[PDB]
Order: sequence, then structure tokens, then C-alpha cells
Amino acid sequence: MEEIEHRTVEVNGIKMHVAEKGEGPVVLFLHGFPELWYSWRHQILALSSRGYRAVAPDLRGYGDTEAPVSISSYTGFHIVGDLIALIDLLGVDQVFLVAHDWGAIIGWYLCTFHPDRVKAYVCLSVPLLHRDPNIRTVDAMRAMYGDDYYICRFQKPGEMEAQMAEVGTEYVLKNILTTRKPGPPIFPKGEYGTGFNPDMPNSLPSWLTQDDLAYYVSKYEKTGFTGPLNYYRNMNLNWELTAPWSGGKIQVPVKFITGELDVVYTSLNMKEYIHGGGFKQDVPNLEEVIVQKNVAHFNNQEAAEEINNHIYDFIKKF
Repeated sequence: MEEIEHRTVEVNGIKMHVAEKGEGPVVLFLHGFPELWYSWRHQILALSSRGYRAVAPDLRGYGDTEAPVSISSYTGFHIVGDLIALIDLLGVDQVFLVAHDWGAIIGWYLCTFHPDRVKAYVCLSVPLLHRDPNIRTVDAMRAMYGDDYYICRFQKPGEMEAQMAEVGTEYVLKNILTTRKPGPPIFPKGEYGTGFNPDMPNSLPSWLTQDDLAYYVSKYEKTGFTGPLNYYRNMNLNWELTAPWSGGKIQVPVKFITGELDVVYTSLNMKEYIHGGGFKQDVPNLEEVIVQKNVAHFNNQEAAEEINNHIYDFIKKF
């Protein structure tokens, strides 16, 4: 923490907050929603101390990174645009890629567009989102879960933001971070209500301190949720624009790790796609899929030591 180097760089026409520490081959960490570079704090410290350069930016729209006003500035191509530029500033041809949640979707795009720039990828929580030629990404989710499914409810501009404002930034972050309930998050109509977690504990689980939460709150109370929400608002547009890669394989070496209670793992027929055969069919060099028992979505924080070592062992093979 105290030794972690923070700085602001210019990549792809925006100003991006970059956190880094260490020397060695680059391990680039991509966080998801609703997080920050801070989410990788344990991995940053860990791989730093084993002869790797830990780099964790705040993604476009997050934290101390610039947040463009237009919804259309948050397609996966913009984000990957930021990251390719960042990878050129670091000065390396290839990186090790570690990603989680939305960061992982971006990471998959990055492996789709520049497999050559990624040595090996440790993917947490979200596996490859297979592109179904027959139906768009959010169309498929609405059809399966209806209009109150969280991602459908994230679509209309300004609406989820207003609902989150009513219950409060702190409640939303605590609500989401502390969730352990499996299955598709379906909201109450017209409000946030209990959102993702109808069972919020009085105390934070032991993997999350009151200071940790306060850092998330400090950033989100200022940036708001619009930038991060705009990523979901480009899911159908991402699907339209990725037609050139329909039916394509990803040859990059991957290690996939999920908590067993992750809403992702336990919705959208992901468990079938992951273990059944579709994931490997799409990702020929997918290695050992790892399910962490009694761990939910935020596994890099909840199972930090296990994750730290799973990352090292996989990257060392190369």
C-alpha cells in the first residue's frame, strides 16, 4: 500500500489512474463492477514480492480515471483501446493478464483482438461470453429472466442511478459487496430496495474491513455509478460490433477461477457452459477450471491467498 506507486497517464485520449508496484514481467490487473484498482490490493502486494510488475489501473469511468460523458464511449473497443495504449507505455510486447467481473469481459476482448499481446490469462468469475448469432446479449437475458433482471434494469439511462441514490452510495456498495446469495439477481419493480442482498449482515464479513468499504464509498460518492453502469449499456452494441469474430476461437492459455456461490456461476446456464463443453470448445487452451467452495463473487478479496498462489503457479509455466 505505502509503496504502491500511483500516477496518471494519458492513454487513448483519456487520463487514467494507474497503480503499480514491483519489477519483472507485467501482471496487468483488470477489476470489475462496482470496484476499483483497490480490489487487487492483496494480489498487488503478493505478486509484487515474487518478481513481477503488478499493474492495476482504474478503468475508464472508475475511480480517479477520467469518465467520458457519453454512453457510447464505453464499448469494449474503447476500453481495450485504453489498455493497448497502457501496455505500450509500460514498454513490453506481452503481458500476464489477470481479470475479474467486467474487467474479465474486457480481458476476453483483449485476448480476442490481440492474442499476441497476452502470454497467459487468469480469468476470475466471468468466462468467455459466447457470441450467439441468433440473439443479442441483453435480448437473451431479458428472454430468460424478464425485465427486472439486474442487467436489463441497468440499461435505461439515469434510472438505476436515481434508485441507487435513494438508498445511498454506502448501502449499495455494502449491499453488493456482502452478497452471498446465488442465482440471477432480480430487482423489485421501480426501486433498488434490497437489490442484490435481501440478507445484509450487521457486521462486514472478515475479508472486508470498515476502512476498505470507506475507500470504495469515498470514490463512488464522488464519481457516481454512471461510468461503470455504461459498460452494461453497451452489451448489445458490443455484440453487434463483434460480428467479425462470430464463431471464433481464443487460443490464449487461460486459468478460470470462480467462487461456488458467485451469481455469475449460478445463472445464465453458465455452469453448463463452463463444465459441459462449450467453454473448452471456444477456448482450446483453457486449463484447469477451479471452483472455490463457500466463496462468492468477490473471490480475489475473499480467497486472496488461494488466488495469489493460483496466479503464480499458472504464470510460471510460461
